[PDB]
Amino acid sequence: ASNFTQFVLVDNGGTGDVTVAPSNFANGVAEWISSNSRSQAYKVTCSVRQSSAQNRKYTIKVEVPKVATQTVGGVELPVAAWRSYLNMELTIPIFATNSDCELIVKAMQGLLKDGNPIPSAIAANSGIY
Amino acid sequence: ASNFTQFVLVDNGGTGDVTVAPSNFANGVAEWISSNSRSQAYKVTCSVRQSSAQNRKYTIKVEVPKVATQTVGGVELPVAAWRSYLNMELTIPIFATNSDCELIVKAMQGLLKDGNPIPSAIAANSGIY
Amino acid sequence: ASNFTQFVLVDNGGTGDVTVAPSNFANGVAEWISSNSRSQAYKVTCSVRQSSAQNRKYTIKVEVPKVATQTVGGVELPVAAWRSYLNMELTIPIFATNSDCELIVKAMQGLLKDGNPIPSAIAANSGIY
Amino acid sequence: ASNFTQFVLVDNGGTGDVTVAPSNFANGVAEWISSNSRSQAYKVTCSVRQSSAQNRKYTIKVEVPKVATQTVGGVELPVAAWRSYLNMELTIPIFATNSDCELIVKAMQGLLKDGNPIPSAIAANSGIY
Amino acid sequence: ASNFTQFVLVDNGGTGDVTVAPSNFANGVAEWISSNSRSQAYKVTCSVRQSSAQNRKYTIKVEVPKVATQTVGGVELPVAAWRSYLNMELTIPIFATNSDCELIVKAMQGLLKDGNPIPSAIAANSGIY
Amino acid sequence: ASNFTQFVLVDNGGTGDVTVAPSNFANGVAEWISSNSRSQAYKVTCSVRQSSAQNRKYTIKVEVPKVATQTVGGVELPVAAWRSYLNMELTIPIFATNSDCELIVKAMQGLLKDGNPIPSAIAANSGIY
Repeated sequence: ASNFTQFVLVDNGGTGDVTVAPSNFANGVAEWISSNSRSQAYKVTCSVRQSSAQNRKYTIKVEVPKVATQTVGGVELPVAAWRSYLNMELTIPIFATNSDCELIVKAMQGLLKDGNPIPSAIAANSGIY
Repeated sequence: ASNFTQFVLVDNGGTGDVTVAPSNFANGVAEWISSNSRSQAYKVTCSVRQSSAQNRKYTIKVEVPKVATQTVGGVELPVAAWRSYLNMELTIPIFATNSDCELIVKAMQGLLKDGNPIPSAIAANSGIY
Repeated sequence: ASNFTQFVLVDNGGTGDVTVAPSNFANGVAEWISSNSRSQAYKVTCSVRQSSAQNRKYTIKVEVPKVATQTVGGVELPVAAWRSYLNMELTIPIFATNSDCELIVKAMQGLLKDGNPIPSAIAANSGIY
Repeated sequence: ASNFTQFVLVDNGGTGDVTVAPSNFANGVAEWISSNSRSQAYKVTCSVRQSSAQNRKYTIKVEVPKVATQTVGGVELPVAAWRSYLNMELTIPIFATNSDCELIVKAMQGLLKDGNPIPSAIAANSGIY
Repeated sequence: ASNFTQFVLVDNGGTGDVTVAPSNFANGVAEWISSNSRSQAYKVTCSVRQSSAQNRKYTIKVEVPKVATQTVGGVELPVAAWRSYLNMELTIPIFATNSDCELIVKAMQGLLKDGNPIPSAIAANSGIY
Repeated sequence: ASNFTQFVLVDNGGTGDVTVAPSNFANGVAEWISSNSRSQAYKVTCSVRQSSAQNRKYTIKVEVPKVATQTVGGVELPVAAWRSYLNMELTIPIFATNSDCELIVKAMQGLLKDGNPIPSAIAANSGIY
């Protein structure tokens, strides 16, 4: 392998897709950013570490820009009104095989699949009802 | 509507799919568990809260068990050998439009799409490199 | 989806049926109340909690009023002359599958079925003999 | 005449029906037990007492076992892997006529009737939602 | 019944009406919001509780956006310059029948009817004179 | 003008309508009471105050009595068996235009229109569900 490569973060069906590319590897933390100012960029970082004697942990973080009414290349303050932050932590016991790990990835793909409760709630600015 | 519906958490192509159904809404925490003894069930919970004056925060958790049968005191009990835990928090500014919110959902879907860096590392007990 | 809906508590053929409707779900205690004066209403509450490491416990309560009018100083109010209080607690180990729980439910329906010892004793102001 | 007789606790069509038979009536506590090993038997007890000046109170209890075999040192015994414990108390004022008691009984049968909220929650290892 | 449904909050005669739809039910508090960002949304919430031994209380809250000079989807600060808050508390004695309650609703409909003092004062940025 | 005029608080279709008339403006609190002994009258009060440098707050109260005749000391007195109290506060920013204010009035009128969720729950001694 060598998985540290560019990938499509937001798939808008070929036209206006957001591609994110490797931008930093300081300390083993892989970083990927879109082609924007760092204030308006889509950013992804990922690292693994053995959290304890029985677990390995993946720390994945994603920053997404508020796009509606955005001024490209502009200075938009406060920073907090213009950015969403996603923080994921995946704890996996050292006994998990590649197969066990593949199933965990499917559980994550299903949780966020289109039409399911969680992504529908988020996209509609809602909770569960 | 009522977005509090069942969904398939793990899609094993119509056969051995893991579907999860609504099971509790006590204390404002929506819960969904699979059809199993509570000792072996998959569990998904979601709650939203106005974390600050200008934010809303969704807390989502998924538990994927590794089921086993354990002999305790000479008797067999349905049990989970271990569990994998996903904990996610998503903070969204109150200024985010529904289309701004659909953007966050797609980003999360693209992040875990098969073939992309992150779900590839996880499924292979590997880090990003 | 919801099971927090109205239902017929007392079935009197299809007329004079007592229907209890959702009223409040504060702190994990679901409450249902019949219509008209809250003072003469039937009441049902239900909650579940993990009573211990291996047990989940339901606490169900029902109140059946003896509907009456109170006249004091010529001012009459709709009241309940008195009430019966049913308090039940059901402890179920976390090892119980859905099948096991369905059996527990049949055991409860069988206990109270018409003609059986217990519902006959109650219905006739009696004990066992 | 007697109401201290055997009855079907669990009706499974006409076969696999669990029948509970009188066993002991010491100190005002009537007891019923199913056949075979007392260790794997169902148990029902019932008593009535004048709880206070105006109230009579019934204390009914039911135990549903999880039938299993215990093997220790090669010696196997018929045991109950675990048990659910139903404990109910019904308080009825001495002013209740037979008609009033019959209504109380219908209220109890209605609460547990198939399809209603409570028996559905229990049968599915759930709470209210 | 099942009254938790979408309704027209602001009737502008079919064209440009504001519809508000169910968006949250955490803790028994029903919420309805319009299709906007949460900062610019019309929001309604409602809950009932027995406030004391003799009263039931409804807590209804409504948030209305300042529409003149509004930038749809924009970040408008301070939040307080752009929102009106309505807070209603209805205390009803447990003796109130459905009929008594219907009259209370009429008293509320009359108080706010078009052309009456209170709604005229509010709409004209005035007090009473 | 002078918006301090009488109006019909409860419209019972021209017959048994409850009209309320101006009765006091002492201390800047406009008051309106129905044609009854002060012990049995409906009462409506309204006051506006510049609650903050940038807000104005209207405080409105309505009292709906349940009239009765009570025998005190062997003598009959016109009395109110009980009273229902509505307390509303509406905070409006000083930046709100008259059309912004007409928007708040319509929202309040739509909220209580017959058939909508809230006035339906209230009139039925029910919560929202």
